[PDB]
Amino acid sequence: ESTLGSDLARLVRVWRALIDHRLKPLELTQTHWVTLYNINRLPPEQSQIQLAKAIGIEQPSLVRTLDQLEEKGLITRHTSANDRRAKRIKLTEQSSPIIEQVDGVISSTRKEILGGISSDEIAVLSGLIDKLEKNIIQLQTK
Amino acid sequence: STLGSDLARLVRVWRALIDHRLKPLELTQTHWVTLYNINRLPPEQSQIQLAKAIGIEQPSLVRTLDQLEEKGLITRHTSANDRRAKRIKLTEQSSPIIEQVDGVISSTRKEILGGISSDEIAVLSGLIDKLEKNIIQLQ
DNA sequence: AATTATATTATTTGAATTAAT
DNA sequence: TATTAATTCAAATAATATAAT
Repeated sequence: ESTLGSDLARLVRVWRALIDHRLKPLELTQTHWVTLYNINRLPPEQSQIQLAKAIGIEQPSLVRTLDQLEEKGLITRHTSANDRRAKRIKLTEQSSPIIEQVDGVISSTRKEILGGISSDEIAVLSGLIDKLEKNIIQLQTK
Repeated sequence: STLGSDLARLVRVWRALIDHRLKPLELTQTHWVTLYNINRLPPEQSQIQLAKAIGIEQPSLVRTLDQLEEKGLITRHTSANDRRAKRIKLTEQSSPIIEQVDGVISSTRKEILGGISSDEIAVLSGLIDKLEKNIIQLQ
């Protein structure tokens, strides 16, 4: 009997565990390291809602995580000029050598994983993530 | 590429769509995931084994099995052979609840895969398998 | 040495709450 | 009023290191 959804959950859990264990020197929590990885790739003109959503945490959690990062000296929250409602999260100068080790390990770990399999598997696999995801979100609106 | 992150996303939205479909049952996601895995796996697959399939730590699974048991859905009994290893299985009373959860999950799995091709399905099932093993080789 | 429990110890959430547009 | 953010704070939720048979 088919168990594909559980097997994608498991796959992701083990992968995530590999990155966390390799970052164990930074003594950084999974939420914190995933959140930093995400702030760096996304623009400040993203809502905390989409950021929180981009990471896989809800909005009430992101703030606290960002409050934590604020007390670690790693981020700041600049209240906007044309949108006083919003705040554009920015990584602090002192964060580079940290963003640098999180990213290096995420990239390296990915390329390893995608280094013994074929281009066809990777491409066909790559496309579907986007197909399956689009389709599920479509049903979401029913 | 953000393949890792794009994949985690699909996992989140697959799970929440199931969670959406199962809402009138009023179980936390943790409860239905666990009930599913208890039914899906051999009863010899015991606490520590159970928790990996569920994804979560065994003490936290200790909390869940207590709640599920107080609700009368599961039995935790001493194996007649060993006095520290326990049998976990569903009650007759959880019979309609699991047909519910299992039905949403299987229908969801069958509908999600749709418009995707047979050779496309074959690769995702086969790649996952490989990648997990690659990840198990690293470590 | 293994299989299940506790116990702090901490985060994750869900419910209104503030605030601007 | 109706909208979209950001936030916050009691009570669930799980985790980490720690037990007990």
